[PDB]
Amino acid sequence: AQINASYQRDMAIALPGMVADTSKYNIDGACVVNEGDVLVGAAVQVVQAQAV
Amino acid sequence: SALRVFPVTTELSPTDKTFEYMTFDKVGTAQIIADYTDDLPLVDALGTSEFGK
Repeated sequence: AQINASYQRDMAIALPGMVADTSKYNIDGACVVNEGDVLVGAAVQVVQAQAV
Repeated sequence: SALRVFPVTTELSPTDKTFEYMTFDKVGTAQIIADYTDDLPLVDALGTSEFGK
């Protein structure tokens, strides 16, 4: 008759801006985007830190 | 007129020689945070006291 077939596909490894491992890590979540837009997988700069 | 125009209490026992009362306080703050945040401020407290005879 016919011969059946079976395939295989592997998923990707990562996506931009994704935490890789579960090692010691620290996110600062008290920051505001002062001007413009920020991409997910890119570095940032600190314009000014408020005093009070 | 001294007991008439000022309150009278009964806290102290006959044998006591002194007494003491205390006050308290606090400090703290808060901020606007995001989803994955490990940065959160803290609070504390203080206190004093005085005496009599």
